[PDB]
This record gives sequence, structure tokens and C-alpha cells, in this order.
Amino acid sequence: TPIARGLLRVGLTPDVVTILGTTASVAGALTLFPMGKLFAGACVVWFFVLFDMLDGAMARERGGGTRFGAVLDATCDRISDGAVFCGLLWWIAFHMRDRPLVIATLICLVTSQVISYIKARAEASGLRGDGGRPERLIIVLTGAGVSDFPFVPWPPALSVGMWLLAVASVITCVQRLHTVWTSPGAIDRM
Amino acid sequence: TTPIARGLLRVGLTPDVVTILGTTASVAGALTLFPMGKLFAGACVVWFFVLFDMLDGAMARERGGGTRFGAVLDATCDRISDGAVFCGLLWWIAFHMRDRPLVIATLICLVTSQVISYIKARAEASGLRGDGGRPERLIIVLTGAGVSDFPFVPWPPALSVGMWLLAVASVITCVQRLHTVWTSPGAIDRM
Repeated sequence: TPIARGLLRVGLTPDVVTILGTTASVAGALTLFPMGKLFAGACVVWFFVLFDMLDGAMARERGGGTRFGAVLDATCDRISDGAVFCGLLWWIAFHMRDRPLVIATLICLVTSQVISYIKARAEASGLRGDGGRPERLIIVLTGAGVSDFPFVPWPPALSVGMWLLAVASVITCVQRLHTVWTSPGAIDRM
Repeated sequence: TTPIARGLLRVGLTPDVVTILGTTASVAGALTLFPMGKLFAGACVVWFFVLFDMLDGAMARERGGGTRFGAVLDATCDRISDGAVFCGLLWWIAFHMRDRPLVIATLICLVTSQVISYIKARAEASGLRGDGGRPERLIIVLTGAGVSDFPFVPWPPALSVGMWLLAVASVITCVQRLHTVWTSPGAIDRM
């Protein structure tokens, strides 16, 4: 929060900081992961996960965020996650011989979008759509970093990371739709 | 074509069930045919079930109302279905062609097909608008695919063309939609 104050000082808006963080996160994911630099990629993506929380600190230290800022931040989280899984997919698909893992990665790619989508769409209709994102990233990035750990790496960790997530994510989808289903007013006709 | 909705309502099928079955058939088709290189058949099937999913709305109108859950489920299903189309096409492109830029274009399409819808849903969740800039997206990629695998007289390049246009168009759409958020009433008031 002193960081947020100093970033305000220089002329950065919260929106600008989100876009730059997302741009840097995406570039990191798409530069490092396809090269097999999985640990470095993981550290950079975690960094910019954390660094993007500074948008809220900056908004608070300006007396307020905006609705657009909220929407932009969320959209950016989706873009950034898509980019994480796409970089990992590139490494996995073209530098390994684990097609089941390619499948698991694609499931993670799609479910990371859909899980968020269900929430936003549920809210757009006045229903709830949460339950079951930081921990999903924790799983896949820890798996990757350990797989490529600078010492005593455990290559299987990527696959374990991905497969767990893929299952966990699918369940989350089902869970979230259930929360939609059981929201008050969900079944009223209009 | 509301008598199909009439008859499916009679049998006891709700719009929600029809949406779930249509989406499942579309996903099975996309993930079964596209990775095999049967692009034309895959495009026909996906187009079929695109149209077949309109029957949920027909049933809702001829039922005195859809439901909120139904809307959410139908949209969620559209997202799943689009992910499946691009995932099957990607499998084909990535492992049975030698076109790395085309893989990139397909991944861009894969992600943007989600993000475009997301911007809309999230803006509405905040009381803003987030539309403008899907039917033509599928028209593009599926036409490219079907022509690429067109019976007897195929033109393979049509796939790469289809994807590359879509990828670009899709990126354009994303920024357009955010602009519509930005210009929504109340969007930039600080709170």
C-alpha cells in the first residue's frame, strides 16, 4: 500500500497498472513456458498475480474504484489465465510425449474460463454463481515449478499438477451451476 | 420452426434438457471428428447443433417464459461448445499439420471466444453493457474447416484463412466490447 501510493505518484492509474501487469504476465507466460523455463515462468506469473492486486490498493488510496475498473480487472484475469495455460500447453504439446496431458491441459484452459464465466453470468441474471482461483493457479504453477525446479526437480509434478486441477476444475463447474440452480428465483419463469 | 418446440414440449422435455443434450452432442462431435481430420463432417455437425440449440429459446417462448437458470445454462453451454470446437480443430492443427502460426491463431480464437462472452457477462453483472463487435465467428471457422475438407473439391488453405481472420476479428471485438463497457453510464464514476 505504500507501493500503491508511489505508483499513483508517478501518473499511473489503477487501470493502467492492471493492463501493464496483465501484459507482463502474458508475455512472461508465453515467453518462458514454451521455452521449458517452467520455474521462472511460474515465479513471474505468481509475481504478476500479486502485483495486479495493487490495482485495488491504488483505487482505495484514491477514494474509489470504478465499475469499469472492476470489469477490466476481471477480463484481464481471464486473459492472463488463458495465457498461462496456453504457454504450458505449447511446452506440453510440442516438447513432451504425453497426449493425455495435452488433454488435461486443454480442460484446464477451458474450465479456467468457464468457471469465471458461470459466476459473472449468474450475477448478470441476479443469481449466485460462486464456490468450489488462486488455489487453482497455486496447483498448476507449483506442479510446473517443481517439475522444472532449479535443483532436485520432480518432472511428474507438472502432470500431477495438471490432472488434479483438471478434475478439480470440472467439479467446480458442476458445483457452480448447482449454486445457480439453487439460487432464489432461479426457476421463476419470465 | 416452432412446431418442433411444440412437440418436444408435449413429450415432457424442458428447454434446459434440450440445451444439455444439444451441447453434449456438439462437444462429442467436435472432439470426435475434428481431431480425426474429418473437418467437413465436424463443421456440419457443429452447425446442426448450433441451430438445434435455438430450440431451447423456441420452447421458452412457447412456454410463457424462460428461466434465469436457463439463460445462465444456455450461455455457459455456448462457452463449453465453443471451447470444444476450437479444441478439436487445435488437435488436428497441432499434431496433424505443420503450421505453428496457425496453432497460434487457433489458440487466440480459443481464448477470445471465451473472453468476448465474458466481457459481456461481467459488464452486465456490474450493470453496464458489454456487447457489440458469435454466429459469424462460428460461420467463419466452420466454413474455413468445411471448405478445407470439402468433399471431392477441397481447398485446404480455407482453414488457415478462416482462423486468421477470426483471430484478428476476435481480438478487435474484445477491445470494442471493453470500450462499450467504458462508455456505459456509470462505468467510470469513482466509488
